[PDB]
Amino acid sequence: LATFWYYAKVELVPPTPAEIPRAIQSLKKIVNSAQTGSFKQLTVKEAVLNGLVATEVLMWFYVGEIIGKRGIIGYDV
Amino acid sequence: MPQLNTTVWPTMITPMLLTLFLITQLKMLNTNYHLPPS
Amino acid sequence: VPPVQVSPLIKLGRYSALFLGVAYGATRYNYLKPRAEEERRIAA
Amino acid sequence: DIDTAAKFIGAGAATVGVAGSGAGIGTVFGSLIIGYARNPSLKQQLFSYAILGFALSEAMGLFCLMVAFLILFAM
Amino acid sequence: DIDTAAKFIGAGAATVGVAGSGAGIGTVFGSLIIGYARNPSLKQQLFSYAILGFALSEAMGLFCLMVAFLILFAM
Amino acid sequence: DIDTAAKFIGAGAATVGVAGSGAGIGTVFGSLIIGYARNPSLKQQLFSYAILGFALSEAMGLFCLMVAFLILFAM
Amino acid sequence: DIDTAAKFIGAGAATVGVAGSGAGIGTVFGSLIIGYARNPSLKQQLFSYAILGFALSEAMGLFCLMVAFLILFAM
Amino acid sequence: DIDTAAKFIGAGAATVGVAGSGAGIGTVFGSLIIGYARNPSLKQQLFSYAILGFALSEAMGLFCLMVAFLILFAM
Amino acid sequence: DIDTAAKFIGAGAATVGVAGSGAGIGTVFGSLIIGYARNPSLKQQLFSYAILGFALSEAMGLFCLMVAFLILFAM
Amino acid sequence: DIDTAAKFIGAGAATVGVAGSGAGIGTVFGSLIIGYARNPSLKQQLFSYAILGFALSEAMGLFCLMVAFLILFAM
Amino acid sequence: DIDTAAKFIGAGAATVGVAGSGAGIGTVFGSLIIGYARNPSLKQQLFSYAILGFALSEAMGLFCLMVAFLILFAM
Amino acid sequence: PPLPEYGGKVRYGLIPEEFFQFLYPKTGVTGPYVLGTGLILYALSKEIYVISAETFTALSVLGVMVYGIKKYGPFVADFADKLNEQKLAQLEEAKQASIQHIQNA
Amino acid sequence: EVKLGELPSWILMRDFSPSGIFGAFQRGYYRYYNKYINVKKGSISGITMVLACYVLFSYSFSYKHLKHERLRKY
Amino acid sequence: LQSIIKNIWIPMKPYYTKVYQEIWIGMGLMGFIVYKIRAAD
Amino acid sequence: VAYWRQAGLSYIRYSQICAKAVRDALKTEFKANAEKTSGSNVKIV
Amino acid sequence: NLFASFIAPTILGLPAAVLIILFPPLLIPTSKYLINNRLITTQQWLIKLTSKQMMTMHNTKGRTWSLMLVSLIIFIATTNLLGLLPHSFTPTTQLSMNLAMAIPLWAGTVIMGFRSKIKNALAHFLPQGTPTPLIPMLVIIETISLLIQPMALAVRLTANITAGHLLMHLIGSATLAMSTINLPSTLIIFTILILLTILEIAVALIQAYVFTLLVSLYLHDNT
Ligand SMILES: COc1nc2ccc(Br)cc2cc1[C@@H](c1ccccc1)[C@@](O)(CCN(C)C)c1cccc2ccccc12
Repeated sequence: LATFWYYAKVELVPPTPAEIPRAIQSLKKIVNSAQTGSFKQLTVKEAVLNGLVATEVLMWFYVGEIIGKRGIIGYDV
Repeated sequence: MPQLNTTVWPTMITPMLLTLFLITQLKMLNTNYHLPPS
Repeated sequence: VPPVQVSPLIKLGRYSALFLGVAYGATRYNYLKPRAEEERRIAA
Repeated sequence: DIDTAAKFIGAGAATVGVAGSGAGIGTVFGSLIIGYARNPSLKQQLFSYAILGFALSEAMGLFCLMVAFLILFAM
Repeated sequence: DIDTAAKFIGAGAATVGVAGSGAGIGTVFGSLIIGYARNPSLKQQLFSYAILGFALSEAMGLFCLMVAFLILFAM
Repeated sequence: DIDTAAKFIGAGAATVGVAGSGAGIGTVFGSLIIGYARNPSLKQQLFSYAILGFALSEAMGLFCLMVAFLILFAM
Repeated sequence: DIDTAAKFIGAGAATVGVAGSGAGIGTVFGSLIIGYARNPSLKQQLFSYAILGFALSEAMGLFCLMVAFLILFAM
Repeated sequence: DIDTAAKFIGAGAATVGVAGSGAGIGTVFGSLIIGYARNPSLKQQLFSYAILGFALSEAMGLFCLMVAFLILFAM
Repeated sequence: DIDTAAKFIGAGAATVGVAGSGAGIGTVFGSLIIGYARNPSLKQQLFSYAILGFALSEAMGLFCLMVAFLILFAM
Repeated sequence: DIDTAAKFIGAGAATVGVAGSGAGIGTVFGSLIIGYARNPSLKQQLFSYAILGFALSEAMGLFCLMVAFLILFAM
Repeated sequence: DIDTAAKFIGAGAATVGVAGSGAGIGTVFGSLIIGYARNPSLKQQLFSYAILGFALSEAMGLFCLMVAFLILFAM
Repeated sequence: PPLPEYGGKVRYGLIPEEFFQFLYPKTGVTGPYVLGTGLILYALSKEIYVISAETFTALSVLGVMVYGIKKYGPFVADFADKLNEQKLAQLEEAKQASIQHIQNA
Repeated sequence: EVKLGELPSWILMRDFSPSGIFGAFQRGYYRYYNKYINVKKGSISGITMVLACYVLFSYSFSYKHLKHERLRKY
Repeated sequence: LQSIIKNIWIPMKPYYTKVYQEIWIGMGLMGFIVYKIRAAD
Repeated sequence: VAYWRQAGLSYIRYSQICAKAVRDALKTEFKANAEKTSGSNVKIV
Repeated sequence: NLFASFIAPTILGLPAAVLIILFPPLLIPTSKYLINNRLITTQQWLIKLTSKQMMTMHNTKGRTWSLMLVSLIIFIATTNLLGLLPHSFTPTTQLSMNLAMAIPLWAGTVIMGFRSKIKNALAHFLPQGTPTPLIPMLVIIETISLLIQPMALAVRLTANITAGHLLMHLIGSATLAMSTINLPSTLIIFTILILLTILEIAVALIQAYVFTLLVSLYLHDNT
């Protein structure tokens, strides 16, 4: 109804270009975690959380995969 | 009929006996109904 | 409960992988569509 | 093959026995209607007999589905 | 040829089992007439038992159309 | 042609299912004569349960005539 | 020919549907005796039910003879 | 000769419809006992119904034996 | 040969007619117990019907055991 | 061989006559419950009618089992 | 080759005599419900007859199931 | 020791609320929900959960279950309480009486 | 205990004895039982969450069979 | 291996010895059937 | 067991209403005469 | 391919059919307390109502089985009900398990009718008011049916859960086929599957009560 739309209008929307700088900033954050090894700093509590949100965003690639072929259950042909 | 494949019968007989006769009953002996008071 | 601002890289990362999907969904759709019809034809 | 063709005749003939148990569930759930209009205070004890009569008659129909499936699939 | 033929001999001979559901529905709605003429105040309690006794007849009537289906299509 | 020959025994055996809807319409109108002798004041409401019970038993009988007219004419 | 041999088993099986209208007439004219011995003042109305009930019972029984005489002779 | 051998099946299977009458005559003469044990001063008129029922069911038991003798010899 | 084979299938499918002479003998002696427990003052006259009903339903059973021993021994 | 083959369908279909003595023993011992719920002071005379009806209905069952074991091993 | 094909038909026919016990056990427990609702102070003695009746009707049906296997497996 | 009075506040009877609060901060209110639709549509697209005959026997036994809970839940919910506040009262009552039989004595 | 640790040594720190992992289930059971079941005024969700984790197990071993019934091939 | 006596056999003592004594005589019959059925297969 | 018997009544109370109903349907030529030949006067202490 | 839901389940080469047979007792928690939670309050009530049903009809020696015949209706009614879950492997569709619950409880019932009280058990084969001249026929019935009662139990339960699952699985496949065809028909084939699931719920309990009643009635006739 309107409740799902009331929340969508904030985070289910295309991003602003002003957030791209700080987005790649965090991108450089985790890459320096790959250079020296700040991944060792991660406790399991949020470690899995970063993983789920990664699977979260990954499914966007698959719901986009099915809309690029106009088919739900596998490839139509 | 896969019920007739007698090679996996001892896989169904022994864990049943270990449940119908030892584990389910043990949990019944823990269900007691005390007599009512005066 | 008020909505929460999601982290930016995740916020565009949705649409980042989204258009990567509809593209990957376009390529393999147009890559498998021809390959299949002869396997269906040669099956006769 | 006459051997695999004769399976379909026996399997199709074996399952006729379900006509019996299909006619004994109407007697039970018909007697419950009669026996409940005469002593509607026993509603719970009659229904506890319509259940035992249901399962013990219906069981005799499935003994025909047993041979309907023992022949059709497991020789 | 005989394999695809021996199915109509087995399929048709399997849909006989719904004869028992034609007599089970008679005895059910035949006792609703006897049980209601006895206690015409329970017209809505009895009729809900007849629908129960009628539904349980299709149950044993479907066990036959299953074996009448398997023999016919999923041999 | 052992194909159309088996379509005869199919319809011929699938129509034996009507032997239920013959002995079910006997128990509906039989138990209407009994139930109406007891409470003849409800002549109208009993006869409204006979027609309902006669049709529900005859339906299960026409489904056999519908099946016998498929194995014979349709396929 | 085999069709001429299948039409005989097809007809000799359809006439088994008459076994229903033979046990369904004994339940109509058997429930007139029980229904008339109780209230013998309604003989002229219980009867006019045992004629409707007897006509709707042999009807579903003569179908299986019409089917027999439709397989055996008339295609 | 597969047809002359088929007549022994269609004529031996048509004569099982008699098992319908034989069950609708035990209902009639089992309703004459329940209806005479209640109002025995009607013995005259009850027995003239246990004959109309006996001679209307056992007529259906003869329509089967009529086709059993129509396939066995009249063909 | 093909005949001496079918003679056993016809004589077997014909003695199924006794299945209607077993449900009649059951209903007759099932009403002799109900009718005599209601009016035990008629023991000798109710039993004089349960012998007629026993002999008249079992007369339709002999008609099937006879047509069985006709295809089996006569022709 | 076709004799040793058909002698299995014969002796296999002759034993359907036991379907009679299945429902004849169910009515005798079914109405004995209704004959006893009415006049329990006759328990010795009723039960002696049930055993007579159980032994005369089952005897018709044996006559079928006797034939199936006659067209199998005797000749 | 056909000697085994006939053991799938002779065994599919022998097992339909169980239908006589699906209707018997229904009449036994359709009378334990009626008979109880009339004299509910004899529950201990009616149930002791419904079991004797359920065991004696089932004992006839299981004779068919034993001849079903004694043909399908022994000879 | 006395039992607590409430359980785990589970939503849809399948996912406990310790999950939604665990993902609420970084991903927001609709965070976990879109994960569900994100996994289901992925599952039945790559044929992880293959639609079979069991799919429609799943929805039925899940439909009857979710309807038996909604229709017969509250009745069993309190019936399990009335069995206690009866057995409780049945004790406290006799407990007081057992004083009269010793106070009068 | 985990949910606050960060080290791969924790995997080897644990007591992997026949009596060791049992005490990790018997403690994993009483931590669940005490949370959703063993409370007055508990709800049915203490059970309908066990069955939901019993279907996923009843489906996991049944996937080797359902894979022969896909309606696509890619 | 204690409390396998106390929790697991002390309760079941009056049953596994006196009441279910004839059950085991039947459970031997069953084991003979299962092996025989598997022997002819 | 009829509905009134389940409702607590007795056949005396059943008969008192059925007989009252017949008199209430009598014609005025007989209704006055029939009501006093069956009216009640006894009273409970 | 059709009887797939009845083959012994194995995951990663492990016989997972043991973690499924041992699970039903995990849904029956117990407590020494006097006033517990809603689960054990409802369960301890059902066990009270159930035990008062099967066991009231017994004498003092038959009531020593009041732990067996109650811990058996609880194990069959929980194994069947855990079979209606999707994809679940219900081990009561197995002729092996069912023959292992049927033979001991039966053999251990007639043995105590033959090892003790035998002279009385010899009188059930001959009913009370039986005339003599046809006894040599009745002896066959009361023995050959006795010798087949243990196989009546295990098959009355096997063929009723198997056929109940086969039907629900076929009617299920029907709705899948008519899904891509006229849809208002799919909703009538589906509502048949719903009435069939409400039936398979009842027959999940009825087949547990009848199994443990016929074992009770055998016991009552031997104690
Ligand atoms: C409406 O009829 C019913 N009522 C029921 C009542 C209770 C129960 Br629990 C099951 C019921 C099932 C049905 C039908 C149905 C409709 C749709 C799908 C599945 C089943 C039915 O099974 C009839 C059953 N008889 C005849 C044996 C059927 C089967 C197959 C082909 C049919 C064709 C035409 C009509 C009915 C057809």
